This record gives sequence, structure tokens and C-alpha cells, in this order.
Amino acid sequence: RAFPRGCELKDPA
Amino acid sequence: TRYLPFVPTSLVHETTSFLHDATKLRALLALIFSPCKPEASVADELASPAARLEFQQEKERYHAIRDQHTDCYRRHESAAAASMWRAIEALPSDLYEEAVQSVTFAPPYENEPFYHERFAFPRALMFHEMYGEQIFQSLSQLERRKLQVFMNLMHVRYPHAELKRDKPALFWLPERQVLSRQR
Amino acid sequence: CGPGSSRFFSGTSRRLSLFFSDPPPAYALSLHAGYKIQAALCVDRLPLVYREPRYEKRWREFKEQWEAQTKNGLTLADEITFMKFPFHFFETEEAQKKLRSLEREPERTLYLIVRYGDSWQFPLEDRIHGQSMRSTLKRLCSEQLGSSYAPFLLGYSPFSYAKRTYPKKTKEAGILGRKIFYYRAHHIPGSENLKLPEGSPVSDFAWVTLQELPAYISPRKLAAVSAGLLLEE
Amino acid sequence: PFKIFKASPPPAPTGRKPTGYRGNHWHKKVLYDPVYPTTKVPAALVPRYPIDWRNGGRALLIAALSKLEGASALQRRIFLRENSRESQVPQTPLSPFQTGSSASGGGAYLVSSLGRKRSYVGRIAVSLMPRHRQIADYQRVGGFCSPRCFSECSKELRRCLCAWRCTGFHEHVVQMDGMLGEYKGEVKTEKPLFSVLRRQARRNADPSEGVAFCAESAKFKSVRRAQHPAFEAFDRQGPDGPSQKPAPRKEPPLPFYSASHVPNVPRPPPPQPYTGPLKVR
Amino acid sequence: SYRRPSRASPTGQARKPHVGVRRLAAEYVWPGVVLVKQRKVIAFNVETKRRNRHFKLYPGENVKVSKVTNLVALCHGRVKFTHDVSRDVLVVNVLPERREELLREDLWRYRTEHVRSMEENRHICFLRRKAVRMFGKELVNPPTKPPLRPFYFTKYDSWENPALPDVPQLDDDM
Amino acid sequence: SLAAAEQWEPSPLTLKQHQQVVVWKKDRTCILCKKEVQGGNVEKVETACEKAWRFLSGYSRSAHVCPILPQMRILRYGELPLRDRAKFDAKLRR
RNA sequence: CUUCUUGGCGUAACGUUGUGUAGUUAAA
RNA sequence: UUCGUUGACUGUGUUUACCACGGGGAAUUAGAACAGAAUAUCAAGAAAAA
RNA sequence: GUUACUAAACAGGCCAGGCCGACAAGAAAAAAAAAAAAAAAAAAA
Ligand code: FES
Ligand code: FES
Repeated sequence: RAFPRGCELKDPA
Repeated sequence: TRYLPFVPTSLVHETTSFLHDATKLRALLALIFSPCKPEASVADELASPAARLEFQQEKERYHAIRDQHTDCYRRHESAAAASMWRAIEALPSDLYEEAVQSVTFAPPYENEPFYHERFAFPRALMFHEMYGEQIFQSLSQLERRKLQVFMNLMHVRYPHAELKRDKPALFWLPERQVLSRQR
Repeated sequence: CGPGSSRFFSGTSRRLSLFFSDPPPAYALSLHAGYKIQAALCVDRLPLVYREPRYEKRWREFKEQWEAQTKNGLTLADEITFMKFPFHFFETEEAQKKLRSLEREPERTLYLIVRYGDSWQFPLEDRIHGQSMRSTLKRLCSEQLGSSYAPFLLGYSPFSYAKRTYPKKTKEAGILGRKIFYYRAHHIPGSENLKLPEGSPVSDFAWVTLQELPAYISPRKLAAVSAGLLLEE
Repeated sequence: PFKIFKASPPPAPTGRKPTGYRGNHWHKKVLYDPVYPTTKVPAALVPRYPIDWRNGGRALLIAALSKLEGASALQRRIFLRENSRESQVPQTPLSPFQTGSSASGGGAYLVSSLGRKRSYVGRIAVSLMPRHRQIADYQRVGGFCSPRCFSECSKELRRCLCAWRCTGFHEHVVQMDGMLGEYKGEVKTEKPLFSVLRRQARRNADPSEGVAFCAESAKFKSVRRAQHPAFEAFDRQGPDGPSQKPAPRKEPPLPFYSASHVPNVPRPPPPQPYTGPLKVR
Repeated sequence: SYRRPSRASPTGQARKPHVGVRRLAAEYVWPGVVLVKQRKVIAFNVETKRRNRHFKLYPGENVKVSKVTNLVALCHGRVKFTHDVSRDVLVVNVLPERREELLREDLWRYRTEHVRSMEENRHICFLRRKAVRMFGKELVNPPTKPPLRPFYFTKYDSWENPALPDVPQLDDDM
Repeated sequence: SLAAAEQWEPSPLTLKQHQQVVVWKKDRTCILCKKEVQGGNVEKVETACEKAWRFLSGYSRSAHVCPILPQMRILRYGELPLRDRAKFDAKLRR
């Protein structure tokens, strides 16, 4: 199953 | 009427003069802040590297040996406390109330107008009373001077230790005469 | 360990009342879960002479000498050293140039032990229903040890407790056993020794050190009391 | 004399900031309430008398006495108290090093100090007594032997001998006397506290029963009368059941009429916690 | 000679306090929403008063305390209330959840309940919560349209306008 | 036992372990002394600062005698970790 | 092994706008 | 401890509780991002045979 | 799921519009002891 993304994956890298 | 505690200057004349005399004040302050060597400039040293190295070595040895020695006493005290609390817990609920009251217990004071007798510590049980003569005979010159000064300052602090016992009424005055006095 | 009546005594009343209650007492007893409540007193005499450890003396003397060399010690001015009080004693060296005895074994600690017949134990008394353990201890002192013997009590709380269950025949009488609470006390120096009151259940008394205690008291009682007894090897 | 009609001293005036005059800053909530924060009183606004010999010279004399006795005695007393309050059960011996193999610590004070990273300088600063309450407490229990002699030495003139030469076995005597002489009941105060509360002894469940001998059966029997078993249970365990009528009136009925059914306040306060001794398992 | 009070007509107090809850149970809120309005001023004999204003509520899970002691939300979720028997006060919590349809079978999660400690309050919030952030859940009929427009433009916008395009919802998990 | 503890003769290894030592919490400069320090550095108590040694030994009633006294952490040599002991062995040799 | 704190206090919170003082324009 | 410190900062982003409007101003969010500077606090220290 | 806002009358009365560059902001740390006694220093950090 897919998983929700963490705080790291939401920063403007 | 109702009275309030007080200590008039006349009954304590000694300490007032002691603290108002400039030279005695200077001596007391020097004793408090001894030594009086300066500590502001960088060049102010009251010791030397070798001197304080030897002092540190001696202090470390002393602390190590004292910790090695007193640890057995500490363990024994821990065991004794465990036993005491176990016994108190084993006591019945009727005796619980008395078994937690400490030596100095006394019923509350009433301002009217298991406790058989007042608590009084035998003066013969004080450590310095039991071993006063031996320690005094084994003291040094500086220690004797220290004891003398300690005595004299104790007396200065408490000129009326016996007078309070003898005539306690001299230290209680009415409100209407106490509250009307400036500081 | 063995308090049996044969080893305790035969043909007496007050002594056997405490340990067996075979001659029933004249007062009301106090049971806690079927065990009679008793207070035990453990009076001690502190050493009469003072001993100081070498490391303490060495540290103190070295500090005094170091302070003298470095000129960092206390001032202690003459104006605060000499002001003519009745207790004044100081004077500069320059001006000077111009088994029942309390005195036994003064370098150790002693404990007062009591002989109930052939058994060596500590003073013991029963608690009468409704009275304080302090009152029980006072009665113990005044009736078993000496009418004028009043050692200093260290507190209202016991320092240890012990239990003893009676045999089948004795427990059939309605009392399962006796539970004892021990209390420490100090023999005030300069106070008179014991003087056994007439009719007191005590047969004899002694003042023994910790080392000699096991030579007289049973290992069970020693185990019960050693946790609270002071440390001295 | 000793017996006297003492006057109740007037309360000391707690200062206040000259602000917030229209609000009630003296709610009875506990610091630090998230929704009822307490207004602080700055130390610079607490009214204090000007310094004279009664408050300053006495402090100087007590400080000189402490100097003569040595700050090491005060440090040792504080350390002994702190270690005693935390080592009331048998501990395993603790060394201060992972490989010393011979050095012993000297108390759980070591564990506490390591855990809190306590300030070596801070202990000396405390022992030097920079605060009024500290000097006042030294004037009262300053004696080294206080755990066993309390304030009896507060005026003794040879008291410094204890500080100078009370060590080893004598320190052990002081501690053993103090453990038996200290209080072990409930403390009752409304003032704030933030430290580990001193121990309160647990209380046993059963009480003691009085028994007297009866020769008619040659056995010991209870002193108290029989009563019905239900009455015995009510007297021993409590009211029984989850609900009962209130206590019957013990005073003669009032001649006048009063609305005794009315509660004291429209909105009663919250229940108070049980601060008394706990039971024994 | 009657002293007319200053708060007589026409100079009475225009705006009333309006102290109390401003969001009911199960309502959806986001950070910054004032759950309860409260004031710092306190009456001089509070323990004798009876009006409900004087007795404040207490923050709980995902709730802050304001300068004037307002209780405000800190996460996207649904409101829940609890009763503290020990302190005899009401506690405001927010269970974190993403926007989705509020079903009848899920209403029990927002019941007001009795607790003895804030630890038990946190435990109950965890037990009633729907899902955790790190695992998420299958959203049941989540919204898909942009949010309501700013108040100063229009006060009476339409929720989930079918004429508007679908836009991603990437703010309600924070 | 107690007798052996009273008669204890500390070995030189034990004395070295009991050697006191200053560990610096943070970087800082002395205002009046101008000394420069780095956090985590280890020094001997005797030579680290004489003015601070005054308070640490009992010949000063002021805790501000050394301007960076609060940045000190006084530990015994035996308590230090192996890494720090090896790293600063040279400056702690006495 | 992401990050232990932080842009006052204020249970009366300062008079909005304007004028004046002051700030900004290698751009706006 | 008699302990530091000045975040009682400089800016970009028009999103947000309340609501006639004005004074987001009885005194709402990390608009959880971004560009600078500053202050305080680290962590680890495991293993004591027969 | 869920009971909470709400003082109109010249109704029964309240108001001091102010303090703080810091023991008043404030990191870390610390913080107030039953009864009785001693002391008569309005004293927790
Ligand atoms: S200070 Fe009281 S007997 Fe030592
Ligand atoms: S480091 Fe310079 S005076 Fe202490």
C-alpha cells in the first residue's frame, strides 16, 4: 500500500 | 491585654556598642571576608602554582579517603532506615499516630486568657559536652584562638541567654505600646 | 531462639506472665492479628573517649600549615579576641612565656542487656490496651530496671520489629504469639546505674559491646536488632 | 512570663505592581495554572525595613560564627541531609568511576548530582549563605549535630567543637539519632512546594483488639461487648452500602425556622484530594 | 439628589463579553480558530458567584492558551470535549483528521467524556482518533474544490461549487 | 571493612583518577583576563584560573571573581570518557 | 537518530486620521 | 549560585479565528515555507567472571 | 455528536486610564514544610 509523505518530502528542495 | 515580643536596647546594650564601634566592625568584617587580598587586577595572586598543586593533591587524597571510610556508615544508615520504616508500617493503626510524631512533639499551644512530659535534651548528651575536655586538651593555638572568638561572638549575639530564662516577662509588651514605635 | 519455659524460669509469676501469660495478668492485653504487643528497650552507652581519624587530622594540620605559609588564614584581631568575659581563657604562648560498670571499655559502645532467668535479652514489657508505647516503656524502666532510671528516648517510632509464634498447646489458649517493637535509648552520662526494684522480673543485667553481644544473646535476636544497632567493628 | 496572652502578629504587607486595580488577582488557584496565571510581585516592590543592627548586624554576627565553624561543616550537613532523604533503603555500593575498582562513592548523592549535572560551584555558593532565610536557618539549626540536638545548641558557646571534630563514628551517631527523631507524618500547608515531598509512613489496616482473661473457660476473650454482627461491621468498616441518610441532628431543634436545605454556595468547589497516610499492602 | 450611573443611557457598554465556547463538538477546525473566548479579568468574590462566565475551560490535546486566555486550535481536526472529575472543569481537545464527510457511525468519537487525569485525556484522544499522520486513511468523500473566498470579498460563498475545477487538498494534514 | 577503609592507602592510579579537572561548557573570552577557551576543552584546576581556584577552594566570597566561572564544569579525571582522557592526556599530566 | 528557548510584560493596551518630525527613490 | 542574554530582531509570502465598516486592535495559527543575524540547551559515558 | 452566548430601565452598586531595560523581559537552574521549641531580623528561590 501507499503511505502518506513525511515533513521532509514537503520542503521546496 | 495582649502583648507582642520585643527586645529593648537597654537589655542588649553590649551588642549595640559592639556593632556601632568602628574598629570592632572592621575586625568583624575582616574575619568575615578573610583573607582581604585584592582580587581585581590580573597580577593579584594569593598563592603559587606549586602551592595550590600541593593543596589540590592533599584535598583530593582527603576526599577520596573520607568517601572510602564513611561509605560503610552510609550503608548501615540506609539499612537502619529501611528497618525503621518497616517497623512503623508493622505497627497497628491505633499506635500509628504516636509512632510518627518525632522527639520534639508537643500539643498545640492555647492562647487561653502519649505526651507525658515536655521534651528536654540532656545537656550531657551534647557531643561537645561529652568530649569537651579531650578536644580542648588536643586543640592547637590557632584553634584555641578560634574557639575564643567563637565564644565572644556567641555572647555578643546572645547577651541575654540567661536573662530571658530568668525574667521572660521583660520581653513582652502590649500592642498599644509596641506598634506605636518608629523603626 | 529458645525462650522455652524450662530455660526461662519455673515457680514465678511476673517473669512468666510476659513470655507465656500462663499466670494471666491483671490488666487488659492488646493483640494485633492474634499476637500480643510488646515494647522492647535497647539502651546504649556511647564511648567515653574521643577518637579522630588520621586522614582528618592530616588534612586539618596540612590546611593550617598551608594557610600559615601562604598568609591566607583568618585574621582574628586582638580587639575581637580580648574583651574580658568570665569565660575568657585564651592567652598567647608568648605571654605564657613571659560487666555492670558504665566506665567499662571507654573506647567502645555498650548496650544494656537483661537476663530473664537463663536467657539474655533486652528489657521488655507488654502493652496494656489503650496506652501509648511511651507509657509502656516508662513502666518497663520504672518496674524492671530502676525506679530512678530514666534513659533518654530517641523517638516515638520503633527501629525494628520481630515476631514469635507460640507452640500448639500455648496458642490453644487464644493468643497466637507475641510481636515485639524495639526502641533505642541513650544512657545519660553522669546518671546512676540500674538498681533492680524489689520483685522485678529481671534476674541480672550487663553492659556488653557489639562484639560480646553474640556471646550472650541468641542469633535470632541479634539478627532482629543488628540492623538498628550502631556500626562498630 | 512563659505563659502570656499572646497577640496575633499583623500580616506582613505583600507588595504589588501599581497596575490592575479593577481585577481580583487573588484567586485561590495553584501555580502555574494554564488559564489562571498568577500575578507576580517584583522583589523590588516588597516593602522591607531599612537595614539596621537588628537585621544587618545580627546577620554579620551569624556570618562570622559560620566563618569560624567553617563552610565545610555546612556543606557536609547539607550533603548528609540530601543523601539521607534519598537513601532510605539498602543500595548497592557505587563507585564514581567505571574502572576504579577500589574507590567508593559515599551515597546516592552521586547519582543525583550526575543526573542533574549539579554545579560544584553552586554547592559552595549555597553553603556561603547569601540569603536572609539561609542565615536565619543557620541561626536556628546551624549546629552540626542538629539532626540529633535540634536547636538546643543554638546558643551554646562551645558549639564549634562539633563542627571541628564531629566526624566518622560521631557523624554516624548523628545520622542514626536523626533518623529516629525526625517527623514522619503528614505535612499540612497551603504554601507552594516544588521539591520531592518528605516521606509519610504508611498505616496498617487492622487495629489492635483488647483481650482479658476469663477463668470460667480458662481463655482470653475480647473486652468489647458482642453487639449484632451488622452493628460490628458498621462500627468497623463504615456506613456499609453505597448510600445512607445523613447524620442525625445532635442539637435541640432550633425554635426559629432556617432554610437548612440550601447548599452553602450555588456552585460547589471541586473535591479536595486525600493528603493523609496511605494503606499498607 | 440621585446619582445617575455612568453606564446609564446613552453611555452603556456597547459590546458584551460573549465568553464561552465558539465551536461545538464534532466541528471541523484549523490552526488559529478560537475554540473558546475567555478573559483575564476576574471577579472579586468568584467562589460565591453562580453565572457560567466566571468558570473558565482548560486546554487539552492540540490546543493553546492565548494572551487573554482564549483556547485556540493548533491542528486540522474535529473538536472534542472532556470533563475532568478531579478538577471539575471542562477540557477542549482537537482530534487531528483530514477534511472528509462526517458520518453518523463516527459521531461517537466526539462524545464528551469523564477523565481523572490529563494523561487519561490524551489516552482517550488517541483511542477515539481516526488515524495517524504517518499511515493516513482512506478519505470518505473528501472535498475537492478550492476553499471559501476571503470574507472581505464575499461573506456568503458556496461550499464545493460543482462549476469550479478540482484542486488538490494539501493543507489539512498539518 | 571499616578498619581497612580507615587504613586505606590510595594507589597512584586511584589518586590520578581522583585528580580534579575543569571541562569548559562553551567558548568564551575573559573580560579582565583575556583568556580564550573552547567548549569541550579539559584543563587542570590548578592552572586553569587562579581567581576561579579561589572560589573553588574557599578563599573567595564572590562567585563573579572569575568572569567565566559559570562556564566551568568541575569533574574528576576518572569520570572522563576514554576519548577525552586520551585527547587531553598531555595537558593533564601534572 | 532533523531541530530542548526565544521577536516583550501589561486583570486600563499606548488617541484613528490629519499637521509636524522622520524614513524611501542606481528606482518607483 | 551570588549563573547568561537582549528575539522588547531585520525582511519576502494577501492565507487565517471575529465581523455593518474602521482599530486582523480584549489583543487569533509554526500562514509549519524562504533570506540574514543572535541567544540559551547538546548527545554518549555499555559490559565488575570462576 | 452537542446546552453553551446573552445586564434593558436616571434599575441595585465599581473604576486607580497608572508600573517594568529588569532580584519586574528572561534561556538553564532553583524555589516556599505538621505540632512544639529557639530568635524577636515582617524573608522561598
Ligand atoms: S551541634 Fe549540638 S551537639 Fe553538636
Ligand atoms: S579565565 Fe580569566 S579570570 Fe578566570
